[PDB]
Amino acid sequence: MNLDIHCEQLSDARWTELLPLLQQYEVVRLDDCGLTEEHCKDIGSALRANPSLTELCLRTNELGDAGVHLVLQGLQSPTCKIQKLSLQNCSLTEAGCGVLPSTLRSLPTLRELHLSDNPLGDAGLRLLCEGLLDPQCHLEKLQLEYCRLTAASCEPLASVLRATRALKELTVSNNDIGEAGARVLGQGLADSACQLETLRLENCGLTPANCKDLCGIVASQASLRELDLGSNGLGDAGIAELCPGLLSPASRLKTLWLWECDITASGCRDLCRVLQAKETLKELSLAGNKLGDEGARLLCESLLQPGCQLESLWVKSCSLTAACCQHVSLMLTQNKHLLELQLSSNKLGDSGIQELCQALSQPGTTLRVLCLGDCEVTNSGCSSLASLLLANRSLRELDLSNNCVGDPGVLQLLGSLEQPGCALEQLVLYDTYWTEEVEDRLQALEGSKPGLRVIS
Amino acid sequence: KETAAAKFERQHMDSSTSAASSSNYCNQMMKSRNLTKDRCKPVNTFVHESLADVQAVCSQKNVACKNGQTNCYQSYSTMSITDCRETGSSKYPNCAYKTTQANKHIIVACEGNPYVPVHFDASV
Repeated sequence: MNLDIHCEQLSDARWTELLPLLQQYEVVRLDDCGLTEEHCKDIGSALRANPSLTELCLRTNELGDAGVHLVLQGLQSPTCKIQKLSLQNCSLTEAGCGVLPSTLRSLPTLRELHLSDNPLGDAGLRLLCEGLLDPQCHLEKLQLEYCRLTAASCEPLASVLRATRALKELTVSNNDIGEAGARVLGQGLADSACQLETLRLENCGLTPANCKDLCGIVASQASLRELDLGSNGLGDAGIAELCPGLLSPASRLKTLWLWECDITASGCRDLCRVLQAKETLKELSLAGNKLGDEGARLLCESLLQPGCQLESLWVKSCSLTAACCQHVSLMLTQNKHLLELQLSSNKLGDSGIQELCQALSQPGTTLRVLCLGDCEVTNSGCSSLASLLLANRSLRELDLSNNCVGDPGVLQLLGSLEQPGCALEQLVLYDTYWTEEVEDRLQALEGSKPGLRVIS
Repeated sequence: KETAAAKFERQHMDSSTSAASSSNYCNQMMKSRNLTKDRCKPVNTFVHESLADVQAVCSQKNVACKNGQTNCYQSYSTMSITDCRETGSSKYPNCAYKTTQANKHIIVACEGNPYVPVHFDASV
């Protein structure tokens, strides 16, 4: 039914046993096997005679320029009614991209295509776009991350866009296209008939200047649910320039990713008017940004305006310290909509943890997830977490990996977990050291209540 | 099963590459070592020396670990390592890592006799 060798260096016998099944399997995911051009030969042949296959994934395999050419030719048969094809990290250069046009012509069934981590260069994207145009090609989700695509690749894509109305997902992250290219692209997107749902542009080199152009798309694309803009120095100005469109009554952006974008206190102020305004914004990352305790104070105020219905908030590594916990905690007790909280890699220390524990231990709390990963918590801090675990009913997950916790810390956690009324489900402690004695009590508590996982 | 010595062999050893090939190394390893199975492991380091050249750190310099326990022996030789570190765009199930290669001293914990290593502590 579904082939799925993954991370297994396939024996020549298993490949041969497999072969005739390739003509029968609906789904095949030969990810990271000993695959090469040799295997590709058989894959190709077997590809042309399989009438039911709907997804082929030849991921992380040195298929190469030759081996991909043949695999492709397998899909080039009328019989082939594939809908999803991935060739992530398949060592495909702008050379093997020669067959993409002939190929996208024949597959008006293909709907999803992943070419990421392949050195297509602009030369590869170019040939890729000659197929994307044909009125016999109707792709919906295109992913071209880590492709060595400079800005040259933007006009031909802008071109593919002004002609399409199919595409629902575009991800070009990790390609140095810069301010100019993204404008050529932002422009094209504007004059396009499609309704996107997901748009991703990480470490692409945008500048505040590009936000101005985005402002339109966002404000108008009603089908846009996720907007992932991380790792782009937009800074406070870009953010500011970005809100007018987010307030747009036709924007229902559910997920906004803005990590490592150069935002400080100033920019949150601009963002908070949104949380207060938008009952549609649900998830939101701000990790990396140096918001500081004041950036913190700020966000809290809008998580109290009951009209704010944000569920998942991430502030991993946002220059916070103990001084924000007094606010963080107050919010936590009164807020009836927030469920997840990433506070990891923030120097909260033992003292910060405690206010949280007290706040959270109050009646009616709702936070289901609290990741205090890497926040400088010690054995003495698990003692607050301990009392917390007893009194709080809402928490389903508590991440605490990467802290200064040891035996006495865990033991105090276990005291509470081993009890009867504990509601927790996962206690995440990756990278934490403890000895046999404890590990036994662990494999032991992990015996009494088996529906509680303690991960490491 | 999985003895804590095995968890270590699985979670932090790569005697084959002497250094990380690309910037796309971690994303695979974390996967082929089940570190991104239930959730994404926040950070993990791989050592590129032979196993015996690593099991020998247990009878070397004795140092106190980050949590104050005393059984952490730090090695003298700057060993070839690799720091895998989740990226901002790592929303599990979708896990992502930034690969950084580097040569550093590696402190690890040892337990029992055979005094084998059972947890990677830090580099310096």
